Amino acid sequence: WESKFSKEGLTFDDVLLVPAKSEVLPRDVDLSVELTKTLKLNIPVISAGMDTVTESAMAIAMARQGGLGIIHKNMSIEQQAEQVDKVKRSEFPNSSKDIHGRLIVGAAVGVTGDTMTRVKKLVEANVDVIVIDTAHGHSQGVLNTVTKIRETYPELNIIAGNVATAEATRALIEAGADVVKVGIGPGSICTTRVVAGVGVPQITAIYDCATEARKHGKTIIADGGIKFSGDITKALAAGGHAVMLGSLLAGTSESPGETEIYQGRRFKVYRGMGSVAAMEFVPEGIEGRTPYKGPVEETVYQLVGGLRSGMGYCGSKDLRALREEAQFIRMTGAGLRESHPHDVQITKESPNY
Amino acid sequence: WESKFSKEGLTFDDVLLVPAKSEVLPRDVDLSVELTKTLKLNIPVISAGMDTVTESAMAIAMARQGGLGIIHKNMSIEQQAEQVDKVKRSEFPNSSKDIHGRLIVGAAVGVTGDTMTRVKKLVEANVDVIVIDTAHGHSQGVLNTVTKIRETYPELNIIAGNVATAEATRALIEAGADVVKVGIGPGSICTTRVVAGVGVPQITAIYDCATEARKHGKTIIADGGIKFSGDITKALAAGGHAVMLGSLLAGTSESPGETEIYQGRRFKVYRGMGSVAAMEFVPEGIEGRTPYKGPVEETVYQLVGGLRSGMGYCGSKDLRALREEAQFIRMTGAGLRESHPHDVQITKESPNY
Amino acid sequence: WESKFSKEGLTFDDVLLVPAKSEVLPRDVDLSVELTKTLKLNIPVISAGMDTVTESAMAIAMARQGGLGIIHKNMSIEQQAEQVDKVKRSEFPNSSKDIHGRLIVGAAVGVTGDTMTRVKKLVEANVDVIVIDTAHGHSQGVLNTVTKIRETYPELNIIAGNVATAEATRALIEAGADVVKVGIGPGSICTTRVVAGVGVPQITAIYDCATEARKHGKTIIADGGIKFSGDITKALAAGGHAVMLGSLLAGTSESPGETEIYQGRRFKVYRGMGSVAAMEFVPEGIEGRTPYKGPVEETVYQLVGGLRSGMGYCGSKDLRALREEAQFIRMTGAGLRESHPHDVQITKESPNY
Amino acid sequence: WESKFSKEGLTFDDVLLVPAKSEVLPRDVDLSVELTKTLKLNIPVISAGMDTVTESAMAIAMARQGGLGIIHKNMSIEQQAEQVDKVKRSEFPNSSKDIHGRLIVGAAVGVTGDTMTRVKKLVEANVDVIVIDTAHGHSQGVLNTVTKIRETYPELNIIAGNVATAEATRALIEAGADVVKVGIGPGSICTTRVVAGVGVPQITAIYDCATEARKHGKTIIADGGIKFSGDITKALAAGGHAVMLGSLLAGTSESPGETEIYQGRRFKVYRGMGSVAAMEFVPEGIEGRTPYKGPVEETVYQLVGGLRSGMGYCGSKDLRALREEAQFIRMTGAGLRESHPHDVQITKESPNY
Repeated sequence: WESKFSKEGLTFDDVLLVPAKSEVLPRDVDLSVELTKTLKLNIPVISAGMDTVTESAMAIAMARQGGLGIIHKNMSIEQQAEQVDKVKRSEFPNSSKDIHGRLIVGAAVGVTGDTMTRVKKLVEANVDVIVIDTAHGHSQGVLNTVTKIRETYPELNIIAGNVATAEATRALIEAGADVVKVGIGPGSICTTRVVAGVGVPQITAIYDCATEARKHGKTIIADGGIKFSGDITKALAAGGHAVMLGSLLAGTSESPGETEIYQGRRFKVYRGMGSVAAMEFVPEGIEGRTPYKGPVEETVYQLVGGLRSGMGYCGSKDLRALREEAQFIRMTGAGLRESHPHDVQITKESPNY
Repeated sequence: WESKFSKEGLTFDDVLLVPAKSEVLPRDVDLSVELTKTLKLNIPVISAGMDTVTESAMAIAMARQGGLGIIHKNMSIEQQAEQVDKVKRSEFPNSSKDIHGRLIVGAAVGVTGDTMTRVKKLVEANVDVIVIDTAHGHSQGVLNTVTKIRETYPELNIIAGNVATAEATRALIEAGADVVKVGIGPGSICTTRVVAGVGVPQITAIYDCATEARKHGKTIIADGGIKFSGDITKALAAGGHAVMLGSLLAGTSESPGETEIYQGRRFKVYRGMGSVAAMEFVPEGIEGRTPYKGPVEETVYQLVGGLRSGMGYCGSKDLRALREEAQFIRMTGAGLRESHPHDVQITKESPNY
Repeated sequence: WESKFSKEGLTFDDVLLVPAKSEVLPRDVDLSVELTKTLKLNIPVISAGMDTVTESAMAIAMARQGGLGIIHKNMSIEQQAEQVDKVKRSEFPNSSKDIHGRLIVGAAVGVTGDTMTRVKKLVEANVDVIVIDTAHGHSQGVLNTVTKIRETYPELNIIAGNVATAEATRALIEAGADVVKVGIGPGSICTTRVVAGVGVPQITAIYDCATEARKHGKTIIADGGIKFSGDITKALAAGGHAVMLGSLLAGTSESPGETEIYQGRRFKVYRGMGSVAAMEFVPEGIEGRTPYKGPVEETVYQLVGGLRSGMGYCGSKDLRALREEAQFIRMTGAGLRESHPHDVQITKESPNY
Repeated sequence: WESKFSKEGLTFDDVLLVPAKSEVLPRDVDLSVELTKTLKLNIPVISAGMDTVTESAMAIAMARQGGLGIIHKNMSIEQQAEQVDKVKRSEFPNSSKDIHGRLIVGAAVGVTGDTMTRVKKLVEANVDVIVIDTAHGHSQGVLNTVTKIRETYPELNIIAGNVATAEATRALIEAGADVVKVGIGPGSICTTRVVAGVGVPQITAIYDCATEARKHGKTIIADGGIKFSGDITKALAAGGHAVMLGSLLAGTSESPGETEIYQGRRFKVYRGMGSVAAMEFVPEGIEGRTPYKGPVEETVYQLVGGLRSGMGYCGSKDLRALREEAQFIRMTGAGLRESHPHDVQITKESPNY
């Protein structure tokens, strides 16, 4: 009862990274990360397991750039296994590949009667990682599913989430998860925080969960709330090993969403998997759209470029240095307004702003 | 003189609930609450004693859903007794009923020369609870009226308010109140905070008053400031036993307000009982309108659904667990902006957002 | 060097007054205040010494209501003496009058070669109080003028300002001031804070200066930043004995400003005495207008009504109880947004909001 | 890992300067500053080394007013040497001049293969100061260039930057810099903070770097984020010896930018040297424009006037008193809203607001 209000949470717009001594240019920093010893990325960027972000074209484009795509689960078992199989069979100097030289891929599952059959067919399609993808990962049903998957497939890479506390992170890892996916409500189209009243500001969520994961030698995926390339530097410096992106990739050519025309501008639909449209209720997502942006490679190049620039300012030669050594400073809303362009009429913006 | 500035107050938008381990699904949590041992709700939701929110149709619809309606006092004694009598005589598996199987109902009274005659006629109409409904419950006139009612009717359920401090809560309970109604200025159409300069941010008000009420074994109604279903989770986790709603129910079919057409959209009027229109001055309310929303059952279903979702995230199997165990985290305005949808063009919203 | 950033300042919108036990109704509270033993108000409200707020009509209307008008100094010595003489000769149960039954009045002077001649003619016109009215009261020139006036006129009431610190308050009182006028930059049309970079948030300014003034048995006028009736409750609870108003009275019939028509609405001009227009530079005011509001009595009645309501909520039977006993609570921007009307379409406002 | 979030940063809009006892009128304060013993300004204002702010006309106008212009480096070595030579040969009672009675001037260089040849030609053109002008001054490449310049030219004035920490300030001074230029991301058209995630709110940056520079007997230039004359008082009171301005001077006659017409108003272009347009990428600037403002002397006169007014309020007889003695108070967003004009319709603004 007395402790009810002591905790304080920060998100991306509350903080800046403090520059430090640099000896490594942005172009020479190392962006590789091992989520597990058999799940290695050359850039710390994952496309979300959402029906408006990732099917095989997005998963192929992401692995060719050294990242990872998660095939969404809003499709039949047989359809999802075929999508994984198309990525595995695809035929890019930064490409992330398995021991057989095939592009890496992941696939989402839920906690339903079907889960173990879905996992079996995805493993037979040589998926590199399963994502146990739920609204509330800190739940007995989720812990039971992690355990049953880990028992059936002792070497299978498992990402489980979503969570936002040290205690939940601990519980998923004790059940057998390799990677904990962090974020409760920060998503661009998510309304969890408003309709349920629940969540943790994302920089605090990442930091608290990464602090726990490090005790177990496991890794974090920072899922949600990222709006700019600098938010990637921030998410990783807070402890994340890799980021997961939805809205920043939903407008790209390889995303599966419907196109919409409005005021002569092309958009693609972007919607929550908690929206009335995706689950088909008391919804925890809404439906929106984001401008058409062209090939995902051009968006990734700008996002990775901002990350490399941030690492050069922090003097981080690699992502371990960024996670372990980078320092934040807290800012007010006046700090935030100074950090964006201000007091000038803007005519032309940039790919990255 | 020195203590003048130390206290700090929080409201709904300052805080989020921290998720915890869940073993009970949203659909299986228990939403029942005893405001007194003879005043039991199956959902913790009360319609306000306002002439734009509650007469008998609203009171009937609320009790059929397991909640409670307070008949407003802007009508004759004989009119208010007839309204109570229509609810009692009304003829819904979650319905909240008295020992004779009749829907529960409440009725508001003020502190005037008439009060004891109004109370007598409402008791003869078998009202389940009286609400002593005043702007400043921490006043000698209010304490004297609580005492005279409690002396005349030793078993009558009494709600008294409004207050926002432990000391006021203590005083109303010492006079004989069963339930303390909390809120000074958070109402959608209230201007108390601006025209008088007075109030307490509502989450702090609820917490401080619930901390005192628990010492006396009494209950709190969180009255005002609720805009979304998640604010209900927050109000109850702060210590409230039940919420009281005005603006969220004023647009519903069963509300008594006038309809208004504007830009081809139907609204209903919503006004303070401190507005120049309702009292008929130096007013402490203004007049407004809110969109027509259809049957109150559909609004209650979405509000209760968000509460159940929040309880599943908090791992609360019932409202006692939510009040006693749920933890908050404080957020900045940047936290709040992350918690709402952001950085996407919204086309379609949801019943609950 | 190390102390440069420790101090924190609050203004009106940072705080609310905490309700307390009331035994005295708003209508029965006492609003009288002695600024000095020979300068007594029946309501704690002073019209500003500005060429868009106070000449004799405003000074007469204010004293008839129990307040005070300060005749501005943007006119000849002989003109200002005649204005004082018209108020003194004017011929209202709350009227504030001198020992000869004549309405009280004040008049502004600056620190120039002319000051002592201006003061002589105002005293010969039986002015009740001189206001030494400067941008920076904590200046050697101002202290020398206070001393020369106090030496020449041992019984003359002297208001001196403006200041915002305990040290400045101490210095003006040591020179011979009876009343210290507090406010550096909070004025509606003031730009001191932006063009000079200087100021103190007004609730902190009032509190710090009142804390010092009490040590000397002297009084404070809270000058500037008041937008609503509740800000008057706040200013006095922070330590002010009386408030000084500019923009809230500039639209009233008795103000001297020019009228302007815009979008079929009548306005009156309101401008700083630090604006290029009033001084005739590097200006510290701009020029604006405020809607025509009718007779000053109707505005004062609403402002005083909000003050009385706040005092009833605080349980303050008189202004000494409000200054000495009332407690504040700090709120965020979310607190402020809850305190105003919110989440309803407003059709009709009130005289006081 | 544990220290990641403790630091807090402030910028201009977070703070106000506390008025103090004044004996020196604004018109009589001393505005001179020695950046080095051979680099003396009569006003503490420097025009930025940007291709939309400073070539020879701006450098001449700034030195005639007692300030300094930095010739930008987006031009050939031979072009930049000619610009310096035009200022040196130019033929104003506050003019800042070298020992030979010639207007002072500076010139920017980068860290490239060409740098030492550029510096040689600028020194042969009798430049008064070199600015080693980089995005991240806390970098080995920058430290090596400072050392090579200082070794080749033992008496040459060197400004080096940009930085935002004590450690970076220390490193540049140990390499041989005389003056450290402070600012990482506060620029009107800068996007460093958003695309890289990095920076320090500018008042904190100035204070931390000035605290270190004082230990070495060196000076700070506060570069970026200044929007109003009062922000100059603030920057210098935080520890800066002089300010550097870009957007506030880009609209003036002497700036080199292109003119643009929009809605019958004349503008000049203002763009980052990190924008795609200026470097010719992953850009850290965007492109904008600012209204045409007339001769730079009229803008400087208003900026210097606001500084003098702030110094009179602080009781600072000279800039050393302002840097060493002036105190700040922290304000909320409500403080900031009170500090600007508010609650009045503005018709006419002022040159300085």
